[PDB]
Amino acid sequence: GLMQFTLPVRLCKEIELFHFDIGPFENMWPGIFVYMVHRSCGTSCFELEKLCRFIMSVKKNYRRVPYHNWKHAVTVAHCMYAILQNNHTLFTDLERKGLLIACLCHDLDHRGFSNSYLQKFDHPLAALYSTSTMEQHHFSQTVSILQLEGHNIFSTLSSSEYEQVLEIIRKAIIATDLALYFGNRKQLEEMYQTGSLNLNNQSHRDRVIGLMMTACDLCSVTKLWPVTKLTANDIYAEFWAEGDEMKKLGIQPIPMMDRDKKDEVPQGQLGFYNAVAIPCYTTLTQILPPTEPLLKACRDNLSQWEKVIRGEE
Ligand SMILES: Cn1ncc(C(=O)N2CCC2)c1C(=O)Nc1cccc(C(=O)Nc2ccccc2)c1
Ligand SMILES: [Mg+2]
Ligand SMILES: [Zn+2]
Repeated sequence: GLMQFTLPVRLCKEIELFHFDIGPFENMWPGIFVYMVHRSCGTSCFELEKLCRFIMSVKKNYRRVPYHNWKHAVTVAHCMYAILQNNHTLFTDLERKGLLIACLCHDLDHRGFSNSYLQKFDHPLAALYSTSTMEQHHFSQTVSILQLEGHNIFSTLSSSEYEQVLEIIRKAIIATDLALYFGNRKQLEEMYQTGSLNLNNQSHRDRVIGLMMTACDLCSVTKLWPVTKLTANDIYAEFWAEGDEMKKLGIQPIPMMDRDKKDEVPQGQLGFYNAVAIPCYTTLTQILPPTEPLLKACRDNLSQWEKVIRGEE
């Protein structure tokens, strides 16, 4: 009850900023998360013993892949942490409980392959879940872990509050399917320009939570250049692996994924900041003004990639 987690001074201060890196010490990530839930939710919203056991089962069920790993899980939870803390009064008691858990669980049991590779492989998951393949699995693994003995962190909720929070979590994890991002942003753009956005409409909150989930998931592009640059190496390590596996199926992979087309990466990143990242943090800034530092940091990194192309690094 009276047991507050407390971080060293540099982390106590830098954890509140959007551009925070959780660092290379694996064994501090669980305490960082618990720290964030306590300040974001209350010391009271989870039984410590149950929370910890949930966190360590979640960790166990992420794999040793270059990017879609336990560090990605916690990095994405931190970004959500910063959005919630800078937007104190806009979010319900259940959203704050649901959304940090959603971020932690959002890529559970990822094997480092796109939904496309699963479909072309004819993986059993492609048959069970025809759209948003990995995302329906991720949710499936979240519900499995919650139903382990001593892992039910929502035990003090009523039957109907329990169903609301698992519904927040499901929509949140499904929204991390980038295929769904484009249409979701397009519609939020229109709702904001034609003045029809209304956060009391449940279907409007869903869209807005979806965009936060995209923004948190892409947050490697909102870091200082050295974090952005070195994270990109992990991202492309997965992408080239999937490229190799496409080639094993007798399929020339898209250039993004071909390790022979390493030269075209800087141009590929320009496309990605222009087509996806900048549009994403722009619209998010319009809906939630205090998330502007994500847009700013994203723009800075676009300009670092333009400098890569101009041979200036
Ligand atoms: C940096 N970062 N962080 C996350 C991801 C990411 O996609 N994922 C993490 C699992 C999926 C990336 C990332 O570099 N992607 C990337 C790289 C190269 C090209 C494109 C692209 O699609 N361009 C493009 C799209 C539409 C139209 C025109 C051009 C995208
Ligand atoms: Mg994912
Ligand atoms: Zn992710």
